[PDB]
Amino acid sequence: RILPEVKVEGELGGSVTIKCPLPEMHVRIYLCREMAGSGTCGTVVSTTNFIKAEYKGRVTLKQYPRKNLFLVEVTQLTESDSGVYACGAGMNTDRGKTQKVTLNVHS
Amino acid sequence: TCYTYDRNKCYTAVVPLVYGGETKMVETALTPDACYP
Amino acid sequence: IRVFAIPPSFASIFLTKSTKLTCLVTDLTTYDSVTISWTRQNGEAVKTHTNISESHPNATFSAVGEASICEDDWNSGERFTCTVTHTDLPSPLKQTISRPKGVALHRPDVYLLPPAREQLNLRESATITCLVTGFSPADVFVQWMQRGQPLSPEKYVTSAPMPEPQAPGRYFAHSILTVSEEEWNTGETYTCVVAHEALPNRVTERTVDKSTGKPTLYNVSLVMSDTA
Amino acid sequence: IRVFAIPPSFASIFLTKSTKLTCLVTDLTTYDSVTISWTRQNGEAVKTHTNISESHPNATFSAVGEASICEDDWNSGERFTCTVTHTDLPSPLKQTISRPKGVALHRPDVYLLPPAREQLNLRESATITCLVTGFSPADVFVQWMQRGQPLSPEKYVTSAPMPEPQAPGRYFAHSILTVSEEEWNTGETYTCVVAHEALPNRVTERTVDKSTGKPTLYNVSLVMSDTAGT
Amino acid sequence: IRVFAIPPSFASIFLTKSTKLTCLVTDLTTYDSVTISWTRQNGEAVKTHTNISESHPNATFSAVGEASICEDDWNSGERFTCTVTHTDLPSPLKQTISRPKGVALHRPDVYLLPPAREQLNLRESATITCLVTGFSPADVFVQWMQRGQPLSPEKYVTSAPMPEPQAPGRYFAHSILTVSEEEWNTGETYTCVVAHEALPNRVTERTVDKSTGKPTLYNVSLVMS
Ligand SMILES: *[C@@H]1O[C@H](CO)[C@@H](O)[C@H](O)[C@H]1NC(C)=O
Ligand SMILES: *[C@@H]1O[C@H](CO)[C@@H](O)[C@H](O)[C@H]1NC(C)=O
Repeated sequence: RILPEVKVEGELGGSVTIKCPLPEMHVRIYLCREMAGSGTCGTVVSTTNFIKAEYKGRVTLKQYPRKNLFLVEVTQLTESDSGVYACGAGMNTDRGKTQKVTLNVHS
Repeated sequence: TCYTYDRNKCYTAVVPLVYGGETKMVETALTPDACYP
Repeated sequence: IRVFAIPPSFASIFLTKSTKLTCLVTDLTTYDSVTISWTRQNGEAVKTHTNISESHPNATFSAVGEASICEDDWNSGERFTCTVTHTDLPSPLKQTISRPKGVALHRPDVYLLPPAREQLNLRESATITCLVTGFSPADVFVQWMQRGQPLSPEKYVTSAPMPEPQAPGRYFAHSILTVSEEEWNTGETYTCVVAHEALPNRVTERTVDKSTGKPTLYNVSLVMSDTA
Repeated sequence: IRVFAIPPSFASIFLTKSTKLTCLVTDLTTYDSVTISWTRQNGEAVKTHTNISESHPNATFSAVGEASICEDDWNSGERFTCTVTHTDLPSPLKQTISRPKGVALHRPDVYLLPPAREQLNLRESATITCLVTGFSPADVFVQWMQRGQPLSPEKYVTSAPMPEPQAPGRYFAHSILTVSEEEWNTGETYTCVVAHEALPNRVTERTVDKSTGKPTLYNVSLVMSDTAGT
Repeated sequence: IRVFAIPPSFASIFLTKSTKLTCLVTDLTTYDSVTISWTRQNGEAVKTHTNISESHPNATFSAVGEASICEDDWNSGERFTCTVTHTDLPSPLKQTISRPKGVALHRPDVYLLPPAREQLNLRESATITCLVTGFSPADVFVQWMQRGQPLSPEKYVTSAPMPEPQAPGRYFAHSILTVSEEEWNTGETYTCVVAHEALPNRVTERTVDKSTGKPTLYNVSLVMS
């Protein structure tokens, strides 16, 4: 259970990529934005071709088996992308998260 | 006897499929993703 | 060198409300001076014909014709004929098309299965299935309407009628809608509306909500003790 | 006259160890000396078939031409051709079977939906639906088991693999199984077992019964003892 | 001398599905030689009314003529004139009637309200009430189906559309269905179908059943000891 909250800055032009651990056994690896009001977790990026409706076409998945870092990148920032993005595995999304971190706008 | 499934363990079974006359009883997976072939 | 006939399907009668049957021309030379008409049993004239097609690579011509008729004149049973007289076909040929025989009409039964609970764990997208079983004849129409405004036709996919195994020649066909997983945990209703030519008022509708698969009661019992 | 070109289903290549290929003729006249031959893309001939079938009651003949090939040849994408020559047609008709490579392999997801609540009110029949989504390519094998034994295809009907709305090339398929209403209320657990290439084990399954699919009773009798203990 | 024009009613357009418009000729002196007909905007001819009425008992020579028309005609609003011929009439009298456009169509909002607990406790009958509300204009049609089969009109009662109290120009209606106590306690969804011309598909329906509420009823029964 890792909690590496980083302060990577963002903007419209700006791009921030998160780093995540991979089991490398070709399971379901996902990044999920937790919703405070909902109390559940909503997958923003998954192993399959699913992408969140708000994040359609502005996100990229980048997997290296060589270096054991699982990383996802966001092309543009609307400044609303401030929340607990947690990575993970297994079919489940909520109860399967491995590491969580909250990104940030401006700085 | 247990209630739950160990996430790092694999549980499987023999499923009796046929496809016609022959019956290749093949090992299925009751827990896809905790173990791979 | 033939002329075929295409009637408006019941999925178009229910949708267009402006019934229009056409006749298409297969393998005739791309020349002008063609005869086009729609004659019913008594043979009286109909609405004018427009929308002449263009040239084709295989040197064919399709002189089609769109006309406006009553939806109930077909119910009256008007034997319709599309007469075509081309230069390469000096002898005119007659066509035949109408509302056909009375089949044993049965009723559609729409059941509406919500997405599985274990599907609602990976949080990608739910899938609601509107199953229309046990109808006859074919040509059923299905569409979706969340709240009250018909979903855009590329979100849902409808299959084709297929015969039912445990029944005589009565089909079964059902289609699904792939909703977002963050929309099926709000309340967000999804009605499914079906039109078949054997229904009382020609339309049936069903609706599954989030608060439909919840259990009626819990029966927990804690028996905390201290023995073994 | 009609001639078919049926590629070998995965349920054949993986189960029968007989990854052959057959081309069937129909809609022709009842005649003999039909020259139906399988060839590779180089023009060379391969092994022939046997046990010519019998005609249909529809006063139309039916015959099949079969050729046995190895699996690695199939997984390479070779263009095999079945040619039919007969007196009816002055030009022999050719049909091509191959494997278009360059398609991704996705693992099917199996969802077992029990019959709806209002369907278990007429007390006439119950329909359980096995839905396989996301699998690519098509031609997946699905069947049903009732208390650990399979059923004939006379009680369950599967659907052809249709494309998916939001997916580029992924598909989906439905398999409905209809049973008597009282055959589902007393228990009698049903299982849907599927077998698509992409599965890591090539075979998976799901299961439902009356106490699992959308239950109306969480009958719990949990007991906890020896709280202090050692 | 009077000619009322009874228009095709939306409660008959949806029920009969054989749209016809009536030319009720009233208060003529008792005579003979009457040939009444209809014309379209094109002086359209119409099939003669079947079983045309004779001179009235009241001495009013009342002639009722019903002419079949295509539905599109009525919805289009194409006008129709009923030629009326009497021995008394030198010129055929004309009854020009057209469906009138110009009224905003607001969709109905059926809400089915379930039988009240008190009625149920007495155990004699239940009234389940559709409340089609918000509809505009009037002439809404309401009926009840159970197991997909419509019920007899003598079992449910539908009220007339009264104007909405607080909202602007709009109407509301009611429909009570009386059922036995045991029939509502075993299932029997009693779908309430409302047909109105402002609906997207002209047909809606809602369902209320013995289990259409009553949320999770827990039963924690701890025996800690
Ligand atoms: C609820 O649980 C109790 C014991 O915990 C049991 O006696 C009772 O039968 C249960 N109710 C149902 C409907 O099974
Ligand atoms: C509920 O569980 C109890 C405890 O074993 C059992 O006796 C009872 O039969 C169960 N109820 C039902 C309806 O199966």
